[PDB]
Amino acid sequence: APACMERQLEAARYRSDGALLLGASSLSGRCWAGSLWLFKDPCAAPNEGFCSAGVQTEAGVADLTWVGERGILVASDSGAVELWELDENETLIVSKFCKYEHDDIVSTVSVLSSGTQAVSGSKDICIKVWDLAQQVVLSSYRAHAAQVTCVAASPHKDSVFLSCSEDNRILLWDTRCPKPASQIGGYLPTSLAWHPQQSEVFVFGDENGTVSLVDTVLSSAVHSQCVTGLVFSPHSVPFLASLSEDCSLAVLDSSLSELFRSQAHRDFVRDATWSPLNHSLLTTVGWDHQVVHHVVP
Amino acid sequence: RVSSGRDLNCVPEIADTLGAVAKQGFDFLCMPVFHPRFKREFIQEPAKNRPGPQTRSDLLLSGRDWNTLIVGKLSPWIRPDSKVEKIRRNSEAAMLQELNFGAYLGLPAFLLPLNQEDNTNLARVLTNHIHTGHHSSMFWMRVPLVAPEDLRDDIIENAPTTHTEEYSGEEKTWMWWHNFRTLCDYSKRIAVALEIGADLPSNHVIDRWLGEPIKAAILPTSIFLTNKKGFPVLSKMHQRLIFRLLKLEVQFIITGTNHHSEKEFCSYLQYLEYLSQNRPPPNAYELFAKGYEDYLQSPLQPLMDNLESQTYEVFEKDPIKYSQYQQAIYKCLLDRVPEEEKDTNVQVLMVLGAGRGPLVNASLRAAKQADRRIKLYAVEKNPNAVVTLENWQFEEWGSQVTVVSSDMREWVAPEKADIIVSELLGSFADNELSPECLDGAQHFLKDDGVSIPGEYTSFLAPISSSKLYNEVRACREKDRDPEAQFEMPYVVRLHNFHQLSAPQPCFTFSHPNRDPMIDNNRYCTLEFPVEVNTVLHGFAGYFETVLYQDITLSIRPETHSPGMFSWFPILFPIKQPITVREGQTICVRFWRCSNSKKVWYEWAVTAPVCSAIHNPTGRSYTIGL
Ligand SMILES: CSC[C@H]1O[C@@H](n2cnc3c(N)ncnc32)[C@H](O)[C@@H]1O
Ligand SMILES: Cn1cc(-c2ccc3c(=O)[nH]nc(C[NH3+])c3c2)cn1
Repeated sequence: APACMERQLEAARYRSDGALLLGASSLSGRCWAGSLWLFKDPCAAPNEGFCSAGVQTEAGVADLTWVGERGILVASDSGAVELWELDENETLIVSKFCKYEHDDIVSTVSVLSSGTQAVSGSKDICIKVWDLAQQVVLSSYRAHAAQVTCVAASPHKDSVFLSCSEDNRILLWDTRCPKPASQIGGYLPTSLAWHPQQSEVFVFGDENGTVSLVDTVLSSAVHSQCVTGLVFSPHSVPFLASLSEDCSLAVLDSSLSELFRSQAHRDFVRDATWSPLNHSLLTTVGWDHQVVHHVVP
Repeated sequence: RVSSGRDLNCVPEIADTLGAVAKQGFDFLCMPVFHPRFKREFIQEPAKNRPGPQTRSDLLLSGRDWNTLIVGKLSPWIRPDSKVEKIRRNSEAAMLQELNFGAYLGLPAFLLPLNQEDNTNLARVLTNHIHTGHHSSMFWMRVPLVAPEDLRDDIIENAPTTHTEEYSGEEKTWMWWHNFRTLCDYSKRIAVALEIGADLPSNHVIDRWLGEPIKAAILPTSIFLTNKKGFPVLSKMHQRLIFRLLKLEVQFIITGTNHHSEKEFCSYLQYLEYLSQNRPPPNAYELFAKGYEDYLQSPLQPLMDNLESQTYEVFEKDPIKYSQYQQAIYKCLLDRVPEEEKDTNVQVLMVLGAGRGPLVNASLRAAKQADRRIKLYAVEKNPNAVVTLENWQFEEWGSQVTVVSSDMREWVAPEKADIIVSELLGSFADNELSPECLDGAQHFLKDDGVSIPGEYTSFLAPISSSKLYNEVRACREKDRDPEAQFEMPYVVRLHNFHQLSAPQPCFTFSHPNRDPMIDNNRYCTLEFPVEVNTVLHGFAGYFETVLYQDITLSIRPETHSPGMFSWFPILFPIKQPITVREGQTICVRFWRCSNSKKVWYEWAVTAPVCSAIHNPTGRSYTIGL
């Protein structure tokens, strides 16, 4: 339960009932740490005092994701993957396990279909599959030749997941295969997002600001800088939210055409999460310590 | 006593981190001066106006700590050679920003990665930073033995890894370093931080880094094996490399997290100490010249110059050398005086160049153990050393020794000698003009007289050593040819270098020279089969000499007189490095030229490519007669 929270906001994820999860990192100053926050009232964030729960981490928070309804999986600068869990009262955030298995900053993390395993990517060029229950690494893969920029688990297949790296590879994974990785046919890819309603369809953005629709090609120049994240909306015909280092947020339709544009952020836009309650509301966080609530038409 | 450091990419607080590192036993710490994830914009709004501070305050450590304990690391997002223009511009500004902050902190070294093939722009920005104020700060290029692409798991179904041998391909990382430093014009501030992988490459790949300025070796914890007791260790192949690196006194860097969580973290470091303690320590000769490695010295000219006192002292601190002289004289006395004449036949020995008398005493000890009679002459033109000889002669030797303060080429001997003994040889055998001196003294040697040494031969071997090339390059002087430093030999204890072929004989001289038409000029062509890819920087020089029959002196590596301290190898550099492919032949040409005043060497490389003739007409280097 810490008073102040780090300037650089890195992640923001809604859960079922609507409580907002926040991951922050101190990327400058004397102490380079991170924190985790829960706002049952999203409009009160990022105000530290009006939060439901919070805790400080030893290092920064490069990425995180929900694990069910009370679990938080964190990718730490320390090279460790951490799992924190809310108590029964949801007033304390307690560390469940902290394993130092990567040799560099853990940059991306994603929970698989079953919700019992997760995949993490790091700058050590490794990708690891985790058994969240046993708190051990099931498999360690060195398929890339550079930093692993992003790993995204398949929505419904528990053995499938994507990964992209600065080696200019987009790898489709299926651990059911002897050789689990497969290269999917430019500028370096930087972000991945499966389609929620179509099995073999995903989108990926590159370092040059282009978003591409790929099947197991359609593309549009959406941003002027690196595409940091891609989040589909929960609608039946989903919209595509794209955030970039150009400090802007864009909302695209089925053909990657722009329907909305927001420049409310004054720094990098680091994450976007759709509200499960109000499907037209879209929340974004950035390194400008802003938590903006967008109403998408 | 290994100098080791800890490499981290995550520092929540400097004061706490530095303390934990020092308590674990490390000497320094590699850490980022800016947060590794704190990407920064320099051109486009609004992100360029991000309110500071941009990083930690310098007040968190003392100047002494920044100067001696911290090694900066370039932020990993900085890609000056990106194909996206916007990213290049930002990386350039960010690279200058971080480098300048490193110089601001007075850091002793800064770490930059060579993780791809094209680092042209990266080199330009660095070179620009180097030419922005003169500083001594070092830049360690982090380059792996094996490229990550060449060690990835074979787990991509539609993109299998190569299974056939690609000889040059497996050396690609060295090409990364070579091109980078060449672009930077061999800046003395740019060194190598060689990163070691879990699987080592072929020997030729490792040997490629012979002679390169390796300042640090990076050891990831993931390459460490676990022994029975849970401790971390290394395979016998990795231990072989560590030993080779300890001979280079590199600084070892431990990177990665602790995977042997059962043990504490100083375990990795304690193992390095364990390996350092386990090795053959300074074996006399290695204890003799441990501070002289790759130290360039001017070759002595005992003829033209009068040697100082302590210079003769170095000559005399080598008992094995003179006991070989004693044996050579001993054998010669027995062969010339049969037992029945041991009381009537007095042999006239003449030490030509007696210095302070070590050869005189060696001759006396030889006559005693051989039970023969000798009359000694001690010839020495250095009048200062003649002072030592005449005090010796009065206090000890007595009438048996006659000191002659004269040049052996002008001295009018009162009689002729049965044996002349001389130590006029340099590292390159004749580079002190022993042939010319012994030629002039030849008239007062009996018709059946013996010369010790009886013959000597010089050897040459092409070597690669960018380190020594740079040192020579750094020998420019104000008022002479700016390239004269490449046209003269240096006596040096060759250390960080790679011998590219077996030494072959160059010049040979015999004494006495009965020949009627004496000409000490020489012209020799040599062809060196090279079975590796490399860069030629010069030729090492050694010599062999026959004192008598089977008693010999040699600094040639394959026939090195065991236990002898005297004479380091000589080095003949070349102005421009020459690339040599595996299987190519290196053709070098050497001349021994002379006029009435001076003697000198001229050398040239004719294959695979032609170099310029070095030291033509002795313009840059001559040996005074
Ligand atoms: C032990 S190093 C060679 C010794 O021989 C001496 N020396 C060299 N050349 C001559 C010479 N031409 N005549 C007499 N002594 C010489 C040198 O002064 C030196 O002391
Ligand atoms: C820099 N530099 C040193 C020497 C050197 C070293 C040792 C001996 C020696 O032990 N005996 N004699 C001689 C010369 N003849 C000598 C010369 C030559 N250049």
